[PDB]
Amino acid sequence: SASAVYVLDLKGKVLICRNYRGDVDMSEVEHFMPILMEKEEEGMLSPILAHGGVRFMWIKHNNLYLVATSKKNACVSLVFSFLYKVVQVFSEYFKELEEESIRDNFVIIYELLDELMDFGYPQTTDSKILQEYITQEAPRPPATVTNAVSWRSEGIKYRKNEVFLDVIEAVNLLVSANGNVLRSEIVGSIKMRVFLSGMPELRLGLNDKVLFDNTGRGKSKSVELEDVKFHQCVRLSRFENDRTISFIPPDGEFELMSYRLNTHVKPLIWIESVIEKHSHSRIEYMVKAKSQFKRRSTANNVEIHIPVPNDADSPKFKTTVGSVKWVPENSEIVWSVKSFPGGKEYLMRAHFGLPSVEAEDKEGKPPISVKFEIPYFTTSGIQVRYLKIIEKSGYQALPWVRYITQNGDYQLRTQ
Amino acid sequence: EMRILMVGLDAAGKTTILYKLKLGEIVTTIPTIGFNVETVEYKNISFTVWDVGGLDKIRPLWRHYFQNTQGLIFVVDSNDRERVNEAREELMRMLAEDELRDAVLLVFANKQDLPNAMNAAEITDKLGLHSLRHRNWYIQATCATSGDGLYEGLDWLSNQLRN
Amino acid sequence: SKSSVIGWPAVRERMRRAEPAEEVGFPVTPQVPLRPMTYKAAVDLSHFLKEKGGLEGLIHSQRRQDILDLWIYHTQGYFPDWQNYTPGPGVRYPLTFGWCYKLVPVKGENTSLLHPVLEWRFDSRLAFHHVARELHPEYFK
Amino acid sequence: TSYDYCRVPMEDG
Ligand SMILES: Nc1nc2c(ncn2[C@@H]2O[C@H](COP(=O)(O)OP(=O)(O)OP(=O)(O)O)[C@@H](O)[C@H]2O)c(=O)[nH]1
Ligand SMILES: [Mg+2]
Repeated sequence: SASAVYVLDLKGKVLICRNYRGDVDMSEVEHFMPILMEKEEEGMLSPILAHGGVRFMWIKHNNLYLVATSKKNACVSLVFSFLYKVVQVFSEYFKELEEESIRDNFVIIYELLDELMDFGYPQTTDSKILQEYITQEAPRPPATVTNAVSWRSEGIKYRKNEVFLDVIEAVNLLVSANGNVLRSEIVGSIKMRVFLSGMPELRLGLNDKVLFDNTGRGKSKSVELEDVKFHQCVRLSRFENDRTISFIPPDGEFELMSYRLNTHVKPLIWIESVIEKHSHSRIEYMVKAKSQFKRRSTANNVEIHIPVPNDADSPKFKTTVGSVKWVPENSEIVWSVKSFPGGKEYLMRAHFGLPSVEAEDKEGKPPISVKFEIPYFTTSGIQVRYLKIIEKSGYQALPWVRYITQNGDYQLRTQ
Repeated sequence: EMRILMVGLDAAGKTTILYKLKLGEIVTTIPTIGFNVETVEYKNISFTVWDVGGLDKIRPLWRHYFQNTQGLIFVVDSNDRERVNEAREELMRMLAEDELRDAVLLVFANKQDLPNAMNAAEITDKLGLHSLRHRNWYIQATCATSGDGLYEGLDWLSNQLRN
Repeated sequence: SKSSVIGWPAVRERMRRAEPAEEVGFPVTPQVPLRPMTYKAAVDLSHFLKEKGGLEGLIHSQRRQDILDLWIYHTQGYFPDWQNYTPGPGVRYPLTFGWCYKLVPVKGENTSLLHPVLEWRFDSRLAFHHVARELHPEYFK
Repeated sequence: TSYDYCRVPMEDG
C-alpha cells in the first residue's frame, strides 16, 4: 500500500517523485540515502528502511532507487512486485532505464505514474495493452483494459501465424568443497513468442507426469514438475483439475510458465580443480572440465570463471583446448571454450605468482561458475506434445520451439 | 641479467665483497641494516646483486627478496666456528621454501686470514652441503679483502645461468 | 518405415541380448519435425511388424521396449510413449489407438559354475475397438 | 536467434 513512490539515483537526488496519498512528506526522501549510508556501512541493509514512521520500500536498479514510501502496515509484496513491474514496463518502453531515460522523457513517465497506480493500488500494469493509449508520440481506453482478459487485445492480425516457443533449461548447482552436490535443482521456463491473428485460446500439453498418471501413461517418459508458476492467462482452475494448460496468450514475447524440479542425476559437466597456493610465492590451478552430458550435444561457448587471488600476478596457462583470459578486474580467470561436446574432458593448468609480502586482509572463497549453453537438449526431458490453436475464425498456425539448456546458479564451492 | 642475493650472518664481509665486486676496493662499511644493490657487470651477464645485511632484526624480512631470484650467495665466515650451527640452521631454514626453489647456491668461505679460518671442505661438512636437494650448490673459498676467488665464483655462477 | 529396416536385426539383437526377466540429459535431433506415433503410421508399423518379422511370439519385456522406443525417436522422430500397455491385471492391451498387438503372458557363460514376461498377439481390431479403453474407461473420457 | 526452430503437432489426439 503505497503513499509516495520515488526514484533516486546513486547520489540520492530525486529523479522523479510521485505521491499517491500525501501521507508521506515529499522531503522525507532526503533522509533515506544517509540512512542508506547508515544501514549499509553498519551492514544492517534491508530493502525496507524507516525514518520514524515512514517506511522506505526500495529496490535498486543500475543507477536507480525505486523508493516507495509508506507509513501504515502496508502490504509489502504488493509494493515490490509493483516495483519490478515498473522496472519492467520502463524496460518495455525505454530499452535502457537510466538517468537519461527519466529526465528526457518526463512527459510520459509522470503519466505512467498516474496510470499504473492510484492511491497505492496498482490497477493497470500490463504494458502491452498500456501502449495503446499511453504513447510517447489521447483516445479512449481499450476494452481489454476494462476486460477480465487484460493481456490480449482483439483484432490483432498478422499475415502468417507463428507461435515461437523457447523451452529454456537453467541448471542450478551447488557442489561443496567436499565434491558432493548439495543443491542441483532445475528451474525451467517456457517463454512464448506469439504472432497470431485475432483472439486464440491456446491449449498446451507436455509430457507431464501427473497428466500421464491421469492418462495411465505413467511408465513412459514423463517429466515431474515439482512446482510451476504460470502466467495469469493460464486458467489455473482449469489446470488445477486435470493438468490442463489452457490460456489465451498475449501478443508477442512472454514467459508463460515457470517450472521447477529437482534432479538427482549428475551435473552435465563435472569440474575438478586444485589450488597450489604457495605462501608468498605462487598458485597453481590444474583444472579439468569433463562433460557428463550427451556426446551428440555440445556445450556452446562455455566460460569457466575461477576466482583467483587479487594480488595474483604473472599468469601462466597450460590449457588443452580453449583459451584463458585472466580477469583481474573480477580477480579471476575465464577459461573459455567455444565448442565443448559431451563426453569431452579438457584440462587447464594455471600458474600465477604471489607477492612475497602478504596482503593486509582476507578475501573469502567464491565458487566457480561456468557459462555453458547446450541447445536442443532437455536435461529434465520435458517434451511439448502439441499446441492446440483454437480460433473462432479458424486458422492453421505455425507452432515452433527450440530447446536450450543453460546454467541457473552453477556454483561449485572451491577449496 | 641475473638476480643475485647475498645472504648470511652479520659481519660476513658481504658488503666488503659487494663493493669489491662492483667497485674493487675495500670501503669502510658500517653494519648494514637495510640492504645493498650494485649491478656487477661481468662475463656477458649483468649480475644484479641484492646484498642484504645479516643481523637479527632483518632475517625475517629475508623472504621478501626471494622472488624471481636466479641465484644465492650464502656467505659464511671461515672464522666463526661458533656461528656455523645457526648458519646451518639458517641455510636449512631458508632453502626449504617454495619461493626460491630454482636458484643455485654459491657459498663463500670468506675471511681466509687465520688458522681459525677453515677450508671449503670442513665448512661444507659442518654445513652438510651433501644433504641438499634440488641444488647446484657449490662452495667457493674467497678472500674479500684481496679479491681472491671472488671473480671465480662469479665465473662458476655465470656458467650456471643458461642451461 | 525405411530407416527402421537397417536396425531391424541390429536393435532387436540388443533387445535379445537384453535380459527380459557418463550420460545425463536428453538430446533432440535438430530441425527434424516430431509427432506421436499416429494411427495410420501405427497401421503402417503393425504391418511393418507383420511383414518384416522376428517380433511375433517374442518374449516381450520393458527393457526391450525402452531400447525400441528411443530408437524410434532418434531414427524416425516419434514420441517414445506409444508402446504403453495396460498394467498387470488383465491382458496387457495397448493404450495406443492403432497398435494391433496385444501382450498376453507366455551368450550362456554368464551362468555360474555349480549354482550355489509377455509376448505379442496380433489383433487388428485393437486399432478400431480400443480394448484398453474397455479396461480403462475413466482415463480416456 | 541463431538456433533454429522445430514444429510441434497441433492436436495430438
Ligand atoms: N681479514 C679479513 N677480514 C675480512 C674479510 N672480509 C671481510 N672482513 C671483515 O669483516 C667485516 C665485515 O665486513 P662488512 O662487509 O663491512 O660487513 P658485512 O659483512 O657486510 O655485515 P653487514 O654490514 O651487517 O651486512 C669487515 O669490517 C672486515 O674487516 C677478509 O677477506 N679478510
Ligand atoms: Mg654490510
